[PDB]
Amino acid sequence: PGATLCLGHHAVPNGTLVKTITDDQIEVTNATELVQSSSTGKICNNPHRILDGIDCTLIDALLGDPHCDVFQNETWDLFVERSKAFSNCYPYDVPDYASLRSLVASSGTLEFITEGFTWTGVTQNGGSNACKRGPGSGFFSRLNWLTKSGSTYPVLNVTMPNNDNFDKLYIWGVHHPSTNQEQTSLYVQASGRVTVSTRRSQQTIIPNIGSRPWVRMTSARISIYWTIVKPGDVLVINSNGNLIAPRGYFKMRTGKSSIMRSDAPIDTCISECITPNGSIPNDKPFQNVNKITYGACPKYVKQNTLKLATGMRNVPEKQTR
Amino acid sequence: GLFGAIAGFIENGWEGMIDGWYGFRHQNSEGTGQAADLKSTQAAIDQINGKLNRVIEKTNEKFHQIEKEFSEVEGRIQDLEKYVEDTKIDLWSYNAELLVALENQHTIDLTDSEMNKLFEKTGRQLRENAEDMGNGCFKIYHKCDNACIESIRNGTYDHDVYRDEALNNRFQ
Ligand SMILES: *[C@@H]1O[C@H](CO)[C@@H](O[C@@H]2O[C@H](CO)[C@@H](O[C@@H]3O[C@H](CO)[C@@H](O)[C@H](O)[C@@H]3O)[C@H](O)[C@H]2NC(C)=O)[C@H](O)[C@H]1NC(C)=O
Ligand SMILES: *[C@@H]1O[C@H](CO)[C@@H](O[C@@H]2O[C@H](CO)[C@@H](O[C@@H]3O[C@H](CO)[C@@H](O)[C@H](O)[C@@H]3O)[C@H](O)[C@H]2NC(C)=O)[C@H](O)[C@H]1NC(C)=O
Ligand SMILES: *[C@@H]1O[C@H](CO)[C@@H](O[C@@H]2O[C@H](CO)[C@@H](O)[C@H](O)[C@H]2NC(C)=O)[C@H](O)[C@H]1NC(C)=O
Ligand SMILES: CC(=O)N[C@H]1[C@H]([C@H](O)[C@H](O)CO)O[C@@](O)(C(=O)O)C[C@@H]1O
Ligand SMILES: *[C@@H]1O[C@H](CO)[C@@H](O)[C@H](O)[C@H]1NC(C)=O
Repeated sequence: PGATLCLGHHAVPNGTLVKTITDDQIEVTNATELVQSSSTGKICNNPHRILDGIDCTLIDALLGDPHCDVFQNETWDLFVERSKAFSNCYPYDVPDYASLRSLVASSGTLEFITEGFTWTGVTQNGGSNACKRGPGSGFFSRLNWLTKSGSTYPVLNVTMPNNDNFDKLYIWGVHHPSTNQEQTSLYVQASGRVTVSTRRSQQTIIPNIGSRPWVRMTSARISIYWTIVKPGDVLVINSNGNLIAPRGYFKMRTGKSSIMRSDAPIDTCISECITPNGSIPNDKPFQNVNKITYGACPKYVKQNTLKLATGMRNVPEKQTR
Repeated sequence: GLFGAIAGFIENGWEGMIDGWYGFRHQNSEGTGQAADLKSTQAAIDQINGKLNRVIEKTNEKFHQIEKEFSEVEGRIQDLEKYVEDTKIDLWSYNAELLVALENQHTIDLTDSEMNKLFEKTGRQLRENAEDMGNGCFKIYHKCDNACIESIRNGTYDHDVYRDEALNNRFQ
């Protein structure tokens, strides 16, 4: 009469299915999820500096639409644009809107430094009922609408060197009247012109007279352009009409700043990773929440689940029933 | 798996073993009993923890990127932006799929391997005093009281003590 010694391994009653090289489903004792598929629905306010645009696009904050004046000189890691945002100033377009939005978003700041431009022989600070500021007519805070003085609009010719050690961003524009009567009434000359240049490059814009669709009391338009002036370069502005002049420049930076479209509310919590759906944890290597992300995030994948086996093959006792 | 212990020559697992992943069951004159083997259990867990920590190692931090949703039809530039993002997502989705498949195949094989390691270690310990039945059990050909079984399990079984007793019982 001897003894038996049996070697064996554990099993559990309720195993988990995983994928392998040879099996699309095989049962193991345990596994762990590698795809983050849920969000709180809220953008955590730490540790990134979140700036809620509320009713304002970044570009309207940049130009200084009156209802966006609260954004003056603001900074952000992530600027959040809401679907309820609206414009409420002079109607405008930006050729290459997307690029201007991108470069400002990335710069992370709207710090504006006023400069003493001398506009000899024109009327400054023009405004419109399309852009009310308090009870009276107004305009974009960062732009200076120039019009005739007396019965003349001379050739404007001004210069502003960059003697600083940082790049300057200048936002300027061109006014497109709806009628010839409007053009000559405002600028005397029957056709205007705006030329903005540095040493290396130049932009010249000819205004186009004509009706566009009526927006807030006007068929006319402004087109917005921009020019970056590097240290040691010089800005020159030359115009015989239709100039919407800069009042100064925006200070540019580089760093981690960006912009995101989202309607998720901002809440008191801590999360490195932000999506338009809200913040998500980043303990998992993959996520299926949104391909748009900001911060330290899992990588976006199409699968909604992927299970990493964390245990042996599960083999329960041969079943009597 | 590759070693053929788990779901192989060992018919099934033990739901009763809650204190370990691998271990021993015995029958002797004094009754039956069960004990986890801490060493093999730990070797498997350490390897699995190792791979888990390699997989969840934070590597990706991105800030300003490209736009990925668009409110207007634009044509060429937008086609390219979308194609770039879609290409990225598919390549990453493939990597995720392959990673888990390889990892899981390997986890099944290494756990099967540890079972087999414990089995071969036990057989070598018993020398000529036992025989492999073929189902994960050794028939031991001598009186092995509870103290002797614990000696097998904690690595202190001297085979010379019981060899003559066992050799005689085996060769008929
Ligand atoms: C088998 O694997 C699963 C994972 O699929 C394990 O479930 C997880 O168990 C841990 C406990 O170690 C739970 O962690 C929790 O973390 C929170 C937040 O930091 C903490 O406050 C809790 O105290 C807790 O530790 C986690 O909730 C749970 N996850 C899921 C999805 O169920 C399970 O423990 C493993 N089982 C075995 C037997 O190894
Ligand atoms: C419009 O305004 C600009 C800026 O004030 C005028 O450009 C300037 O033109 C003068 C020539 O009349 C340039 O003078 C030169 O300066 C160098 C020193 O760098 C000197 O060595 C030369 O002998 C010469 O005198 C001046 O550099 C230039 N300024 C810039 C920034 O380029 C332009 O002439 C004005 N035109 C009109 C029609 O008003
Ligand atoms: C996060 O938001 C995205 C984008 O809004 C959601 O995906 C959209 O909504 C449904 C989901 O079934 C789809 O039919 C749309 O095609 C999706 N749009 C895009 C642009 O992908 C997504 O479901 C949300 N995820 C979570 C976890 O909230
Ligand atoms: C600088 C200036 O005098 N602007 C005037 C404008 C412009 O003529 C047009 O907006 C050009 O398209 O017209 C107004 O009726 C307006 O818009 O409220 C009155 C305003 O005083
Ligand atoms: C913006 O910043 C500049 C310099 O830092 C300052 O001169 C200017 O007045 C600021 N404006 C506001 C509205 O804070």
